Amino acid sequence: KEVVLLDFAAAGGELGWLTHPYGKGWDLMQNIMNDMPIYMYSVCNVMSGDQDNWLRTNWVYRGEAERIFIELKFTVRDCNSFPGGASSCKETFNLYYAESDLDYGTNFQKRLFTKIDTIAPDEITVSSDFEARHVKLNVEERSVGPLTRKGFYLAFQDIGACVALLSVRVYYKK
Amino acid sequence: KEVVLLDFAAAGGELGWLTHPYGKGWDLMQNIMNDMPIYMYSVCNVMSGDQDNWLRTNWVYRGEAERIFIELKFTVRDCNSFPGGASSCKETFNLYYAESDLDYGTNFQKRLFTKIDTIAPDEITVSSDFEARHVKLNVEERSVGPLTRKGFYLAFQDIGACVALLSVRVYYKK
Amino acid sequence: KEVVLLDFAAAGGELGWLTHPYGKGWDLMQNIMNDMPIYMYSVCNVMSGDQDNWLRTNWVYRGEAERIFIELKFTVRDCNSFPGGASSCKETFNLYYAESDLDYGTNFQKRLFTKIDTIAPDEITVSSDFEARHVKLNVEERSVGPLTRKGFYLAFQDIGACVALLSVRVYYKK
Amino acid sequence: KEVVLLDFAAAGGELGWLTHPYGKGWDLMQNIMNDMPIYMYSVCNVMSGDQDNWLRTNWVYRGEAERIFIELKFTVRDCNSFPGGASSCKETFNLYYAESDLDYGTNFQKRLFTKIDTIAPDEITVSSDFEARHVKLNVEERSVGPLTRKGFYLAFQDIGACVALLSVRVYYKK
Amino acid sequence: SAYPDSVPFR
Amino acid sequence: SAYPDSVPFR
Amino acid sequence: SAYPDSVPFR
Amino acid sequence: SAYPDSVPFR
Amino acid sequence: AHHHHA
Repeated sequence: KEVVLLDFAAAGGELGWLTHPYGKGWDLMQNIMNDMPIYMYSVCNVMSGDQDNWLRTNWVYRGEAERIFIELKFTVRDCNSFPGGASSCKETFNLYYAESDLDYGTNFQKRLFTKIDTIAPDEITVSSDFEARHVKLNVEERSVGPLTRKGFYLAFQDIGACVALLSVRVYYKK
Repeated sequence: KEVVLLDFAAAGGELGWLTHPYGKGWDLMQNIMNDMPIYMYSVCNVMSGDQDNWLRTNWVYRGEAERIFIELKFTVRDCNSFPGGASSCKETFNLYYAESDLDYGTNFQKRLFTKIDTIAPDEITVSSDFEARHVKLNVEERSVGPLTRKGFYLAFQDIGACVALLSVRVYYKK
Repeated sequence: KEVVLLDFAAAGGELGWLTHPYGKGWDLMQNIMNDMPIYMYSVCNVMSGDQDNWLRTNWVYRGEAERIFIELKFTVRDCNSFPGGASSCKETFNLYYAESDLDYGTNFQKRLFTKIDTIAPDEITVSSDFEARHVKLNVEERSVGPLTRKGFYLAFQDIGACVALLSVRVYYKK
Repeated sequence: KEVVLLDFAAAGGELGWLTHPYGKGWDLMQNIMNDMPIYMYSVCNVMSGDQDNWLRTNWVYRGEAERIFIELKFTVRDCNSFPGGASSCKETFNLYYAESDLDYGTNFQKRLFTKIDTIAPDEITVSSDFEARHVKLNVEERSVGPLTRKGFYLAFQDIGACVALLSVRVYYKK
Repeated sequence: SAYPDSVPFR
Repeated sequence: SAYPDSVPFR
Repeated sequence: SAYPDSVPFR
Repeated sequence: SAYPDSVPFR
Repeated sequence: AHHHHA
């Protein structure tokens, strides 16, 4: 049996995650493909150069969870779409986590989050597909344990990629 | 008999409460008096003009609470301490709150918060006592219910006073 | 004949103008096509309710100028290209100005700007032209005077439109 | 004969200089001890560890000036007036500069500034003097040349000192 | 865009 | 987007 | 100052 | 404070 | 005493 601790897709894009640095980086995007809107966190500073944009979740209560499973749903553009095949653009993003006994609120510090894994896409969406209203939606799941404190955080680091985070699900099994 | 839902003084000034607008307004202050660190949220833009500085708590889990009690410890400086402190300077601050089923994170909508009461001090700190180390700290308590949802926030609005919020405590009786 | 005081197209986005509110609204964009880099300030917060985004230039030294002439080139997307294009989207932006004897720096008060005129496009670009890289670039020119102070600021106000500012040229006659 | 290029005390604190990072560090302060107010840029993050707060002036048109003179008036509080003064607090700050053929606006890149000199006070002010309305004001002056480009910026770095910048003056002789 | 027809959301 | 093939500059 | 001997904290 | 009786200016 | 900068 699955017990969901956090599901960004579920809530109507109202979680208001923390974004560093303030102003640039990730952003809360919206789309009307059906009468019901779709929410996501998109970033695409490709030809700008090297980028260090972080997106941190809310304070997730561990509960009695021992090992949690993190389901990501995202899209990544092909770097060959933009001027200059690479160096400018990247096709991956990093996943981070940080346990804490209490809510740090907006208190963010890069040095506190531990890198889980580089999130590579099974499919990148090409221009011809993207110029049409069809996108290749990737799915990647990671697990992490054992958790020890009352709660934890999740972070998403951008490194000059074109990524749209449609859905995250962190949960544990019974 | 009293179950604490939140205690600002308890946490070592590490709560990362949200401030609005970004940068301006409220600030997290540190007081080291005789090697005993005191933490507080202070704002003192008395001359500045029209002020609307907001301080919001983190997401407070309601639990089995119905009618919660809010205790605030603070200091309000005498407006006569500052020349030019008429119309510009005030001597009170407002207290707000808002229930929610999910942690809204950084999504700060002030129009959603509901006012509790204007918080006025029984004792203002005249410069005579402020130059000396004997500021006069007020204690105010407020009740509010019935709360029905999973969580709630508490908001603090400065409209132009030298306020130092040293302690907050929200609890319910059992 | 024509002595230019400021030409945005000249500086390869080197100008870094003031944006308001901080972090949203006008943003400096880049368009590399056929290896010919083009820069612009653009905002397309069309469906995000009511907007009030501002773009102020740097301090331009007036000199012997008395009656200056402002030339803007821009692309405004047809509101019908967005679902919920009623009320939410606009098809114009505004042009303001302000005189100053000294560089006010970052001190931006939009209550100090007088309106010059509403700037409307002769040609709005529709999705078919937009997707085929055949956007239609409008050219509008206004004049303001007499300026009597050491310098001046030009301001551009978005009120819910999908505008891209590709060029400004301010000069006077001799 | 001195030709003033920029004078801070001249403007009624209207220059609105750029501060980094946004929200913390340097701030624009005001003192009313007379009919004529005294404006300044003050910063005092003494016990937060290592500080890196920058204050950058506006764009200064060099004109026909070969070399320039930089005159600073400032006050620095004795670190021994703070709990664990040293380690926490420093008693100096750094002065930087950078030439520019054009106004860069809000664009600020720290790696483009060249260090002029570490500015040190001839007189530090102690609590006994500071809890009285008496301050010992230091006067420091530097020259720099030859400048080639059309203009230049000035920068002020803080490393965790209680410094109050009361006046900057850059000029050239004739 | 990192996703077709995406507008900034409040 | 207000211009096609546009991307945030430095 | 709203409370004497107070510095900004982290 | 770095200077006595200093209030933030606008 | 007095300082000049290149």
